[PDB]
Amino acid sequence: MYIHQQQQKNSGTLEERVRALGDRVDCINSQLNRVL
Amino acid sequence: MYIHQQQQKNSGTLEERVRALGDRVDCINSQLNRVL
Repeated sequence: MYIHQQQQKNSGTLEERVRALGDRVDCINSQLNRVL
Repeated sequence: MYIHQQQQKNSGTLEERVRALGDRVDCINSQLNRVL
């Protein structure tokens, strides 16, 4: 439970949120290239 | 009015803006999967 809470704190940090955000928009760009 | 201003300050924080941003791009990915 402590390891899981630290992982939720690290994934809840702002830099990791922006990095996962960038991964999400890379997935959006990849799927839009698959549509195109 | 003080509760509303504190809610606008919390929603105006940078971490909550990035979290709502990630929710917006999750909605974009969901609607693009609905198009696909």
